[PDB]
Amino acid sequence: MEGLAGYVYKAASEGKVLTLAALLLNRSESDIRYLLGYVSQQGGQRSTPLIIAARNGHAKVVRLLLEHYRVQTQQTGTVRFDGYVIDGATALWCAAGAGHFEVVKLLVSHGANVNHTTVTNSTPLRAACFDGRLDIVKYLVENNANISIANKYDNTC
Amino acid sequence: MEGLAGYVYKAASEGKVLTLAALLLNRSESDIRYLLGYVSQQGGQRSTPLIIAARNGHAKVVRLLLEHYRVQTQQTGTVRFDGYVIDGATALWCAAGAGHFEVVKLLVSHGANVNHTTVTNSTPLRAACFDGRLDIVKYLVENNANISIANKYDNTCLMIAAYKGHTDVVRYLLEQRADPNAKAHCGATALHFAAEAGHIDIVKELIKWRAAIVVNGHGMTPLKVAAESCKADVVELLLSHADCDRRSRIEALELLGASFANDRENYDIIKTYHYLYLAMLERFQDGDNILEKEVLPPIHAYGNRTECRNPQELESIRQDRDALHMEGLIVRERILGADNIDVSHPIIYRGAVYADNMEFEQCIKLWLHALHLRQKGNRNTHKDLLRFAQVFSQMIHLNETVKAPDIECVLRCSVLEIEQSMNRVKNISDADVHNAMDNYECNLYTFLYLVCISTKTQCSEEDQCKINKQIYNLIHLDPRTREGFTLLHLAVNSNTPVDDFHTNDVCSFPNALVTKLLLDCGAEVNAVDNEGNSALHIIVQYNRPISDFLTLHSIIISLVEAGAHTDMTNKQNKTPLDKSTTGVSEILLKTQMKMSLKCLAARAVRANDINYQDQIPRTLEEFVGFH
Amino acid sequence: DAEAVQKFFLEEIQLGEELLAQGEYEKGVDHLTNAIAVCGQPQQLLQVLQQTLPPPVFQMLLTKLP
Amino acid sequence: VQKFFLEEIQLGEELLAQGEYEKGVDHLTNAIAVCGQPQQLLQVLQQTLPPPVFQMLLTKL
Repeated sequence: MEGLAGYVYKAASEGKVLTLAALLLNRSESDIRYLLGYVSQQGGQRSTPLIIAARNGHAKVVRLLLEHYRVQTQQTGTVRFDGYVIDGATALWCAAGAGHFEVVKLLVSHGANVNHTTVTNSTPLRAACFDGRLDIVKYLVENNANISIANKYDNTC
Repeated sequence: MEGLAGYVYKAASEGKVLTLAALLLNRSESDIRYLLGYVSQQGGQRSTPLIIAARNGHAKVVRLLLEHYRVQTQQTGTVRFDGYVIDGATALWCAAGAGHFEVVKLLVSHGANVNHTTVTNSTPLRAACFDGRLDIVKYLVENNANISIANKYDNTCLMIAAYKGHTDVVRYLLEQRADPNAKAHCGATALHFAAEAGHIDIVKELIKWRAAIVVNGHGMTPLKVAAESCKADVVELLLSHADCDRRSRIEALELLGASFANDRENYDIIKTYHYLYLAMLERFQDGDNILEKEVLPPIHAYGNRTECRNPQELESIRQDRDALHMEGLIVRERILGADNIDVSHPIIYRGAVYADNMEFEQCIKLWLHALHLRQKGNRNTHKDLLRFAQVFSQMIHLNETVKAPDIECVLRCSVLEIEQSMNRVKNISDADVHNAMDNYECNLYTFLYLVCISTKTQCSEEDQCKINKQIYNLIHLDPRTREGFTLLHLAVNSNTPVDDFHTNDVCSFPNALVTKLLLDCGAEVNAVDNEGNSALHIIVQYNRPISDFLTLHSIIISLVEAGAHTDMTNKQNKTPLDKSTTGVSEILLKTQMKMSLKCLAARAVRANDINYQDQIPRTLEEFVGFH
Repeated sequence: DAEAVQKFFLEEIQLGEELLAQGEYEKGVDHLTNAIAVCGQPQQLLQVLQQTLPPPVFQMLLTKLP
Repeated sequence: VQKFFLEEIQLGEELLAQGEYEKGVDHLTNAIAVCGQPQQLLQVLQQTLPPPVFQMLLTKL
C-alpha cells in the first residue's frame, strides 16, 4: 500500500537499520520491491530509499538493500539539491558528489552502475570534482567508469 | 652480478630511469646486456625489464634503455594476469594490454614485431582490443596488424574486441575488413559474444556488415544466445530483425523469460511472467492449425508438474512463483538440451535460494538433477559436490534428517566422478596436472564428508546396504593422494582439511564411524602411503588423546578388529608404538597388541640385519619388509 | 503479529534503533528484545539482524534472545 | 664509487623532486665526483632527469 511506501522511505532516508527490516518482513516479494520501487516526490524531488540513503552516507544501509534485498540501481532523483535538482540520480552519484567514499567503494565493488547518464548527460565523477574528494575520483578512474564525460554545455569534469 | 640484475629489475619496475642509465654506463656491455635481458623470478614472472616498464607506462625508461644499450624488444618473458599466466613475447604487447600508446609507438619507431604472437598467440592488436585503446589499434593497422590471428581457443581479435563495450574498436576493426563470422573453439562468435555480454550497439555494428549468422558449438542462433542471458535488448533487436519462423520466435521469447526467471544477478518475477505470457500469446496467435509446445513428463525430483498449455493457466499461477520458475527452467532444458552447460547454473541458484528458505527437499532434488546434467555432460563437478556436502552439513547442524536414497544416488555419482577424475588424471600429460591433482583431492575430501554425513544420520537397511556397496566399489578402485594416502588414511588423519562452512559442525576427522564403515565395507587397512605409514601409524600420531578419547579408542579397536599388523614399519623402520608421541595411545595400543612368533622373528631379523633376501618365501620377504 | 502488537513492534524497532544509535545498548537491545519476541518472523528477522548490529552487539543480543 | 654516486644522486633527487633542482644539483655534483666520469653521470641527468637540475649540476661539479 501507499502507507507503507512512506514508512520504508523514512527507513532509509534517515539511516535507521531495523525499520526497513521490520517493515519488509512478513510480506510477499511482489509488494516488497514495490515499496523499494518508491519514486514519489519528497521535498520537491523524486526520492527512493536506495537513492537517498546513499546521499545520507550510510554504506551499511545501501548494502542491506542490495545484498539481502532486490532494488533497482538506476533511478530518478536529485544529484545536487543546491539549486540544480537534476533528475536521474545513481546511488554512486549521490555518494560521489557528497564525499561518501565508503558508499562509493562499496557499490562499484558490488557491481552497481558506473556510467548512468541523466538529462544533462553528466557523470558522478564531476560531482565528486565539485566536492574535491580525491579518493572517490581515484576510485572511479581506477574502476574506469569514464574520464571524458562532459555536460550538455561540454563542461568537462 | 645478481645485485645488478635485481637493481635493473627495480629500475624498470618503479621507473628509476637515472639508475638504469647509471647501470648502462660506466661498465662493460655484454654482462650488463645479459643482466638487462631478464629480471628476477619474483611474483611468478621472468619478464623483460621493458615489459614491466610498459606495464606502468614508463616509455622514458624503455626509450633510454634502447638509446644506451640497444636490445631487441622481441625479448620474451613470463607475464601475469588477473588469473592467467601467459608469457609475453614483447613489451609493446603488454603496453597495448595496459593501455600505453607511447611505449608501443616508441617500440615501433625503434623497429619491432607488430604482431609478435604470445604463448597463446595473443596479438598486440588483440591486447589493444582487450583494453579498448583505439589509437593503438589504428597505429598497428597502419603498421600491418594481423587481424586474422586466433587463439588455440580460436579467438580472433574481433571476438576479444566484442567481449567488452569497446564499440569504437569493434567498428574500426569491422571497418578494417574484419571477420564478423570468425568461429571460436566452442562455436562462439562476436554475435554470440555480444549477445551474452549485452552489447546491443556492437550487435547493430555487426548488422551493418551483415555478412552471415552462424550457430554455436551446441547449435543455436545468436537469438538463443541473447535469450540465454538477461540481455533483452539484443533479444528485442533480433526479433525486430525477425529472421526466424513463428515457433522459433515463440520459444526464443520463452527462453528470454526463462533466463530472467532464475538469474542471480537480476531477477524479477513480473518481467519473467510477462515475457512468458507474451510468448504464449504469440503461440496462440496462430488460431487455426495452432502450433503448441511438445508435452514432456514432469521429473519427480526436479519439479512436480509439466508445462501450462493455456493462457489462463499462467494467468492463474502467476502468484505461484516457484511454479513459474519451474516451467521456465523446464522449457529452457527442453530447448537447450542436456548438452548445454548453462542449463544447470540457474537450477543451482534456485536450489541455493530454496535451501536459504529451508526448502531443503526442493534444493536436494534440484541439485541432484543439476549434478546429473553436469555428469552427463562430463564436466568438472567438484564445486557442486562441495556445496552439496555443505547443505547436508547445514541440515544436520539444524537437526534435519536427509533422504537415504539421495545419499546413495549422490554417492554413486561421486564414485563415477572419481572414476572420471582418475581417467583424466592418467590421460593428461602436463596441461592441468596440478589442477587435476587438486580436483582429485577435493573429490576425495567431499566423498569423505558425504560418508560422514551418511553415518551421522540414520538410514534404512536396504539404503545402507546400497551405500556400503558404493563405498566398497570406490575402495576397490583404491584412490590415492599425492603422498599416497588411501581413503582409510584420509579418514584417520586429523590433517584432513574440512570446509569452512557448516562441515566443521559435522566433520571431525579422526571419525570413528567412517573408519568402521570403511572396515566393514572392506577397506585395505594394511595399505600404506609413499611415506610408508599405515593407518595405525597415523592414528597413534594423534595429538589430542584425551579431549576426544571416545573416537580414538573406537578407531583403535576397529583397526585392531579388522586386522592390521601392529608391528609393521614405515620407511624409517619404526613401529606405531615407537611412533606414539603419546602415553595414552601407546598404552591403548599395547593392551590391544597381540603376540606372534612370526612378528617377533621378523623384528629380530630386521634388527640384526640378517640376509633375509632369497632365503625365505617371497611372502615372508614382504613380511620382513613390513618389519 | 498485527493489531496493537504491530504498532508496539515498530515502536520497539524505532526506540531500539535510537538507543542503539544513542549508545544505550543495554536498554536498546532490551527494547529490541521485546520486538523480536513479538515479531511476526523472528527467525527471518535474525537473518537481517546478523548484519545490523555489530558482532559484539549481536552477541549481546544473543544472550538476551532466549 | 658507484655506490657513493648512487647514494649522492638519490639524495640530490630527493631535493630535486621537491622543486629545488639547484639544491639537489649540489648533492648530485658529488655523485658526479663519486662517479668515474662526471660528464657521463651528468649526461644521464640531461637525457632523463629535468634539465634545470642537470644544468646547475654541471657548474657545481
